[PDB]
Amino acid sequence: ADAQRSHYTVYPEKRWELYHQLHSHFHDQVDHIIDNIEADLKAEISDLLYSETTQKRRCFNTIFLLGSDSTTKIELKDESSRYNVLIELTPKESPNVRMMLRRSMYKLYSAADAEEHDVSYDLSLVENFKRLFGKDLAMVFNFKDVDSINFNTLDNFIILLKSAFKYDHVKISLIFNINTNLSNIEKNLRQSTIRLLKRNYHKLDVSSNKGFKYGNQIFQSFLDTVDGKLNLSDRFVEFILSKMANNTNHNLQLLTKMLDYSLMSYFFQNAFSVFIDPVNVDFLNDDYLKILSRCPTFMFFVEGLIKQHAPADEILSLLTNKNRGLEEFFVEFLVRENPINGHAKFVARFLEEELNITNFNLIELYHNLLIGKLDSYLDRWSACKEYKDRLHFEPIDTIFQELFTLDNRSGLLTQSIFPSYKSNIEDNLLSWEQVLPLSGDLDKIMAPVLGQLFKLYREANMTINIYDFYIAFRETLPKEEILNFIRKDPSNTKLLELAETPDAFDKVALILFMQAIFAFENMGLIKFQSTKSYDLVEKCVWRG
Amino acid sequence: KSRHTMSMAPDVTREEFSLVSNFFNENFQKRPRQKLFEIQKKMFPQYWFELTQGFSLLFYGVGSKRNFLEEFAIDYLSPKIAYSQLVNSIPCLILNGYNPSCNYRDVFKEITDLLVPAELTRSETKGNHVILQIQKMIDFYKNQPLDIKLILVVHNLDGPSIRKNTFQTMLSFLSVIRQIAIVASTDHIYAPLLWDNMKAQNYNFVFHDISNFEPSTVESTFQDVMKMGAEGAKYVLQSLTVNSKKMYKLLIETQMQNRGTQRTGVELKLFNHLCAADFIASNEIALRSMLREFIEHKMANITKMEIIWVPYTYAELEKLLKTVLN
Amino acid sequence: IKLFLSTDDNLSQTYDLSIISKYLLIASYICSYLEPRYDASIFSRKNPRYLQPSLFAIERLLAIFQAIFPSLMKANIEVFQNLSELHTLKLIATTMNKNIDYLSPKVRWKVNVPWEIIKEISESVHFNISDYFSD
Amino acid sequence: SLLVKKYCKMTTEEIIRLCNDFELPREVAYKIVDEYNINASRLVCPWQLVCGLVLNCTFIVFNERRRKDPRIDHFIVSKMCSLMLTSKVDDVIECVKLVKELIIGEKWFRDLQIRYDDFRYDEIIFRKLGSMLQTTNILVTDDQYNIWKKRIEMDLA
Repeated sequence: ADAQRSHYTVYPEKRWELYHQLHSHFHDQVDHIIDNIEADLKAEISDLLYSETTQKRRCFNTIFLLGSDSTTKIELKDESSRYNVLIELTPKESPNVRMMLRRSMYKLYSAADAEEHDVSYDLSLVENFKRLFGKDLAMVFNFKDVDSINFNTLDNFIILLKSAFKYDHVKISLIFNINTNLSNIEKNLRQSTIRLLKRNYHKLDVSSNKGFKYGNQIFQSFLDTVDGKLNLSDRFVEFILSKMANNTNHNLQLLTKMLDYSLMSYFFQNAFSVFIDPVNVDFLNDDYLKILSRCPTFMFFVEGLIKQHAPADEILSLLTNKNRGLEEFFVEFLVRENPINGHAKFVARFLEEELNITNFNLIELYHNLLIGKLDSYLDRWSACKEYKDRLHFEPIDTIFQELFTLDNRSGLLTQSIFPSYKSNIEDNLLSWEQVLPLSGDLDKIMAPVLGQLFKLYREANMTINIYDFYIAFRETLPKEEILNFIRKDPSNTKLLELAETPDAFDKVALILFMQAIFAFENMGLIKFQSTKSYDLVEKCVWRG
Repeated sequence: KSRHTMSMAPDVTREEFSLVSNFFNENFQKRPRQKLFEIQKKMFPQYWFELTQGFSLLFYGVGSKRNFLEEFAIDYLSPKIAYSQLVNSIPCLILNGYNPSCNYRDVFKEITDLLVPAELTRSETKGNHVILQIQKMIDFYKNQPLDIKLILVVHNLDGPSIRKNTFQTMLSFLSVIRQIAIVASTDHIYAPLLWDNMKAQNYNFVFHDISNFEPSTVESTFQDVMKMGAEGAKYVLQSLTVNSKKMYKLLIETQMQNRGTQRTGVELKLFNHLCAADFIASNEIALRSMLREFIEHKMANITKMEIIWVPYTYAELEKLLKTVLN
Repeated sequence: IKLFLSTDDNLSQTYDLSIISKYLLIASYICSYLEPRYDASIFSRKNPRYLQPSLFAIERLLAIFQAIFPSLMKANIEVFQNLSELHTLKLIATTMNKNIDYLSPKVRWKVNVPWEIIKEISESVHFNISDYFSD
Repeated sequence: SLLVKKYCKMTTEEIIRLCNDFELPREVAYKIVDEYNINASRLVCPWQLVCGLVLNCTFIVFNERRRKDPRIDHFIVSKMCSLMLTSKVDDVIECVKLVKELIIGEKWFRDLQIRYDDFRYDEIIFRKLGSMLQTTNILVTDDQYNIWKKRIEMDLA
């Protein structure tokens, strides 16, 4: 009723608590690491912004922050008897030379009155700032996304700032937050201005992924938060190797996402999650005792039991013939610490400072541990050759770990996080039987509306004719069902006069065809080429 | 190039189309549709639990999802979360993305009034301060007690106004805040072209399939094809003078005596004499003035004999003959 | 002597982008010379090195991308991720204004990287490109 | 290598020989003749198409035993690798993956799945839906475990 008006508002667990004591505790380790790099980035700009006393003293100091994410915020020193202001220029606010000046002079001016306790918004204020506001000026220019701007505007901008170098009560500082590709930037500008730039440049790198000093760190703080109460399987962690390698800019926010969603999967379906604290042994039930039986390492050890002990009267008794000894057989292996966690923490600090190696990934270090490829892991520096015997660990085939583990053995978080998008749509439209289970008898003898043309839509050419496609569409519809369908309702009258018309079938097809190809434009599957003609269209969607 | 064309189709009027369309979309596959709707109903507790983690939930899939979102947001979730925190329930702010009249200023002016005006945020209202005003909203919200106070819905996120790039980045900064849950749906096949690793870092999207093969009743309204001129001048002739019917009848005869193209047309001089023959046209001016009315509503064409020809098809003019002229 | 024969005004990157995005770049350079009349014959599943680059459309990328990748891949969510990642790097830009390029209206695309940075990034992923450029 | 000796006709008597040994019912046994008659016109190689269709229906008509016995899945293909005298099992699986998408745009298989009620259905509507309560096959399922249990413990005692 109201849906054509836009944005109308209206004003209409024993398991989960053990998640709640684990989740936030992990997240205290997350954000405390997040402010560490936040304090790191804010520090290394601040000292380098100051103490650089050049001899010519007629040049601005420039700073190239390579690899930076265009969101790096900056704080400034107080530095009394001089105001220090920050100006940010978005490429959205870079239309010309003119408004790049005019908005920027406006942005400092309100920042100047707020600390001060009619004028014109150009460089007139810059010289009279000594008289307009008393203390001197040291402005800084947070160019947020520098490679999207037309550089001749930027090149003409910096010559305008070059004229401000003759007043001696103002200091200029430029911050170039590039995304990447410093060699691209010295190509675009005028070479007369690069020689203006090259007085005191500083190529400080700011990257979230820099030698994995935080990537290996945040996975390490993940491991102790789940220490001894779970495991991480091999097929799980290689997914974390492969998919996180596909995102260069921000691994660290992504590793929080795919790990915490993985932990959300475990608490939501696994019944033995309650038993990670041994105080919860009183919650034991036969239904819990029944579902413990189908563990693969459980039944395999029983196959190991019979072949080792060909007397099986003991093994048959400890089966479901007893239940007290049966769970006592389980809680024998309950407290398995699995020191692969601790052995990782043993070797992680070692090569960090004993051999002092930094170009390493702790996750595949954990993964090569899971197969036994730690020997073929340390080889890539040839520096643990004196230490491959003391850092050695053979991964033991541990038992009952399949109840306390995380793995994408179901393809869940492969699907629900990285969905094969146009694959799952195209699979939905060719098949349609595994999505959908008086008038439903027609449905068992006639396809749904969107999908029935789709099989011929595959079987059509690159650019297709509209009418012959409908002519082919009329072939798929048999005649007797529609007149059985159009005459199904005796209650309505306005439909029934159309129902008795002898050309109703050929009219109801073009009505139904012009509801489906009407609905293949918002999906972008078919594009109407050369509108005000629309005799032929173009299909972009291919199967792959 | 003998091509079958949409002009050579048995056409259907306005009331005839929409009624039989309404018959199918409410009686075609009704039983399996709610049979799907009961199957996916068990996923509703799973969405409630993940949404406490501030996850921007995104729904893809074939078919319209508009009915499904409004059941899931309004009736199910929004009172369930208010009961589980402990009074009016959680305010729902939908965004109709299929409505092209959505701007960035107006919806955010709703947002800061939907959110708390604890400070004088109109002081920071200054000239694009929108990203400026939301940045002062974000850092304050980093140190607040974690509870959802608002859930917003964005239908058809690839819509004609929401897919604009200055609006997209605006929603990106909203999603990093923990106090608001972002449940949106798109329909495009190229929807993940909209986001880079910068925005999805702010978004942390997760995905779920919903395919009910809905007809998109509301979403078909703004869209148009040649159903929505041969049909345009079909109504003007129903309200004119009675002489214009006759002088168009004499027009349409000899213009269909010979598709309706240029070559079947007639010269101006003889047509003046022809409409002088039936005591209709006095002269050229009295002919042309009530022929400019056929020109002003683009009901006839002229190219060069001085050929005036009707731009409608061969099939259309005899339909115009036997129905409205007769 | 050493300073008097060099300029020393330039303050060649191996580029930061990932592997699937690297092959995403290596398919985009192909339509600087490969016209649609020739490409589908020479890239079956069964010179303008100097000249200014031609104009893309969408899905011609994935036409070439699926061919030249090592059935081994089908999920294209991260492939769609790195496109607008490459759009922010201004290495592939829109012909029209920078606004409506998402929903498939008439939008043409084009590279903005010279040949040498393509040539290093070909060997950086061990892929051979000079075979398919033939005057 | 009879499969690579192409361009030979499998007549009406010949094709019903090829399906009565694999125990096909009369519903599909006429349909194989019906869709070969569809594909006798637009073919490329007659040996490859005639075997690719017979495997996936036996994958779907015997799935009440195939999902309940994993060992017979090699049994049905190897008895055709001996019948068609193939090279190995490498090329035969390359056929059945090929023609499966080539029959996914037709009518009768979308019937034959929902007529036979065979699939399992409620898994796929929970796998494709992205359900957190879907089955994770790190486990062996309770039925197959009980199939494993009653086979072994009666072998035991």
